Amino acid sequence: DIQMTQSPSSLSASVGDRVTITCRASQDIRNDLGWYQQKPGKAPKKLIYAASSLQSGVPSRFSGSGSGTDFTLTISSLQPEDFATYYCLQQNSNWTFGQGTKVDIK
Amino acid sequence: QVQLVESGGGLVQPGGSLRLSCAASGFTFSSYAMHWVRQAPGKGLEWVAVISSDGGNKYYTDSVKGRFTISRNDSKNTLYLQMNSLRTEDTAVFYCARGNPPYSSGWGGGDYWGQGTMVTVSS
Repeated sequence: DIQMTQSPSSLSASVGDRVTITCRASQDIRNDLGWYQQKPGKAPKKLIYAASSLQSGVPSRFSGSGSGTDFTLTISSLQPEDFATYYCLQQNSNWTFGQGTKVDIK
Repeated sequence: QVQLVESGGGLVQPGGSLRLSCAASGFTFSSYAMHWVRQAPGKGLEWVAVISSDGGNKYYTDSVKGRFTISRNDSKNTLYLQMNSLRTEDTAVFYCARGNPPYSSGWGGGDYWGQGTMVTVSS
C-alpha cells in the first residue's frame, strides 16, 4: 500500500502537442508500474507495463520511462483519439493507483 | 481470444447483500490469479480483492474486510464476489481483471478486464 501521487490532475491541449504525465511513489517500487487509458463509459486499457514496455497494438507515440519513485508517461503528438483520462498503477505490492490525469480539448 | 464478463450488479438497499460473477473464457483460467477493482462515480480506480489460482490465498483492502468474500470455481471458469452489509460508499462499477500467470510476481498482470457491472446501493 504505497501512496501513488499523479500530476497534473488535468490539462487542456490541442492536436499535435507533446503531453507529459508523471507519477511518483512514496517508496521504491522499482519498475513495476503500468499506464492505463480510460475513455468515458468503458474499461481501462493498458498502454505500458514494467515502466517502459509497450503493450501490443499500441502506437509508438506512447512511451514511458522512470524507475524507483519518479515515473513519466510521454505522448509525442497528441491525436484526436488520445483524449481520455490516464492512470498509473503500482504493481510492486498491494495494487494502488494514481488519482488520474484527464487530457481534454483546448 | 481472452474474454471476461461481469454480471449480477444492480440496485440494492443499504444493508442488503449482493453477489457478483465474472465469467472467464479464452485462456487457461485455472492457472491465473484474479482481481476485483471498482470505480466510484466521478472518482478513480481502487483495487478491492485478489484470489490465487488454486483459491489457496485471498487478500482484501481494509475497507471491505469481513464484509466481502472472494471465491472461484475452476470448473465453471467463474470468479465470484460475495458482498454483505452494503454501505452507500460502495456504489461503483466493479471490474474483474486477469492476474498473474504461473511462475511470476503474485502482483503481476492487469492486462485484461471485463466490461463491468455497476452496483448502486440506495433506497
